[PDB]
Amino acid sequence: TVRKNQATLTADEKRRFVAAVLELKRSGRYDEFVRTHNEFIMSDTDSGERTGHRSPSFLPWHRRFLLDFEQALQSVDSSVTLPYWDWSADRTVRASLWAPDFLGGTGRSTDGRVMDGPFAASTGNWPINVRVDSRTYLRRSLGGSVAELPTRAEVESVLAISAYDLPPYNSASEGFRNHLEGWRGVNLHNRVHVWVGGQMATGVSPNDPVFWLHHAYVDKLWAEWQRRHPDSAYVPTGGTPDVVDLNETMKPWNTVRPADLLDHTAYYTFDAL
Amino acid sequence: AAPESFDEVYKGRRIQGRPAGYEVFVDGVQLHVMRNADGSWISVVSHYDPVPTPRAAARAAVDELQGAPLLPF
Ligand SMILES: [O-][O-]
Ligand SMILES: [Cu+2]
Ligand SMILES: [Cu+2]
Repeated sequence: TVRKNQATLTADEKRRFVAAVLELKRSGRYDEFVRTHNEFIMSDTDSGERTGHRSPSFLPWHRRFLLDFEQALQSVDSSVTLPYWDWSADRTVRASLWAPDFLGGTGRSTDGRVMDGPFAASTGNWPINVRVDSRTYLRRSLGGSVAELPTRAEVESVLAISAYDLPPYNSASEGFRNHLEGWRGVNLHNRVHVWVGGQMATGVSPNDPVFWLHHAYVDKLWAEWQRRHPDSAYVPTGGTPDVVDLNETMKPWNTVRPADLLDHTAYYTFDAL
Repeated sequence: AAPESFDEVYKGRRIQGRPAGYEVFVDGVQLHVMRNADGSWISVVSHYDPVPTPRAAARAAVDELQGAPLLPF
């Protein structure tokens, strides 16, 4: 399994990825990923139990969530793997990512509605069902709510942080995980959600297929961090209330721990790391 | 200490907030909101974008909705 930069996919690979995503939507499986993510972001809190966000397990949780989604794609077309979006490089609305043969573009200004590409509401193939905003069409406002995506120099400054995470292991933490997540510092992952807008800015953000490509690149940045800091590792390592320690299992699966997910190469490699 | 309650019409929509740890409503429909450790707030329709107060989060939700009804969580 090789996860490839979206910018590098062949026309055949884009066609096959889109058709697999549309089939998971048609079959009803896709919307349960959206529901699971919203359930965790509504329950993950800074002073209580926190697993999928604002906590050290943000990274292994999303790694396993993406693995579940990739396996579901492979059950439809075994050649498909999740691509990643390097938003530091492909940083404008002209990026091929946003072309009509791939994810389609930004939404129109009046109501945010995406008007082209395979996920446009007009196709009939991308109903927004799991939602809080009652509107049922995919929406985006690229660069509307924040003007720029992170740059490579900004990503580099976060990659250079030696500690994986630090007490109090939440949105106030210093350390790599919270700087990558974005609640402190120059802000990488959260800012990308805000920059896409529409459903990507909400707890039902997997409603936009770009969710997976964003989180596949976040996941790659974890892998790069590890290679920069072979001497540093996941923390905490035991006995921490409300936080998933290294060898503790994680909801909702219950049968996997951060320890099982640190080495991505048991599951996939990157085109280049 | 929780923030004070509020009630106003913002861009044509009634927004209300009250301590509960805090609840917000948009035209009577409850909106999930959450407080961050640094005292900022987010809502479920702006859950990656901290703002300073629960009223700011309710206003961000009205801005997000562009007139649409909120559905309950
Ligand atoms: O991660 O949303
Ligand atoms: Cu929340
Ligand atoms: Cu999220």
